[PDB]
Amino acid sequence: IVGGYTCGANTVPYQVSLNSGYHFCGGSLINSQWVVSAAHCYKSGIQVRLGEDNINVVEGNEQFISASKSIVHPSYNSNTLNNDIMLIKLKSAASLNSRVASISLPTSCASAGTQCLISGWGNTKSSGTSYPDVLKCLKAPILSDSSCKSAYPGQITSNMFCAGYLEGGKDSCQGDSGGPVVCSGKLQGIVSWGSGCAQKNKPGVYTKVCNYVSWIKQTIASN
Ligand SMILES: NC(=[NH2+])c1ccc2[nH]c(-c3cccc(-c4ccccc4)c3[O-])nc2c1
Ligand SMILES: [Ca+2]
Ligand SMILES: [Cl-]
Repeated sequence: IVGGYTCGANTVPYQVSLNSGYHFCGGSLINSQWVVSAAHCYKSGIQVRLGEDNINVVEGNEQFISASKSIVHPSYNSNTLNNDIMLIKLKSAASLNSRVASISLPTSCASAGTQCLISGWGNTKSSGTSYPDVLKCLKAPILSDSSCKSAYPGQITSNMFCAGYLEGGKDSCQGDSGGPVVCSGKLQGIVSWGSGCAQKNKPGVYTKVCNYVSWIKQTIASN
């Protein structure tokens, strides 16, 4: 997260770190046995780490669970990143409490101007690599579809939206992929891609979750 602030320990209780010996992507807990992340974060040997703040120190509240299976959207396109969403089933259910909690799926899509919270352990420099130990947060608005399409001509599908600042300075960055974009307490986006980090006129692009709720529900109901 570039230009964000320190969230504060466990203030984003649905945030998870996908780990394979190091943190490589974020995710969101949507119930006690399932996480939602980005399809391009897929790999084997994923350990989901819940209740984290400093990902390099065990401070208490952490729950480390292995993924039993990861379901990449069947229509995921790695060249366009269209349908960049993945569901992860946990080996055992997580113990939910005030520090580990799930976030709700939306009933409707959000409107441009809606302010959302983006969090993660990704890079905090636009020009360079600085990875934080604790969770960072950024409040950012969803942009209109015209500004998004005008920024990334030919690359935005109906399953994506832009959120961010066109002046630059604040944005999600590498290490944040797969994590949550929460607006009014509902998960509206998943960190997906962008051109650099916090560059002027190149906002971040997110996966539009409101378009996959029946898919998430039917898939979870059959697995
Ligand atoms: N500017 C942005 N809003 C942004 C957001 C998420 C990103 N994630 C990445 C990213 C960059 C290099 C590699 C990966 C990657 C590739 C495979 C697996 C996991 C991460 C990224 O997610 N760049 C990103 C840029
Ligand atoms: Ca920790
Ligand atoms: Cl277009």
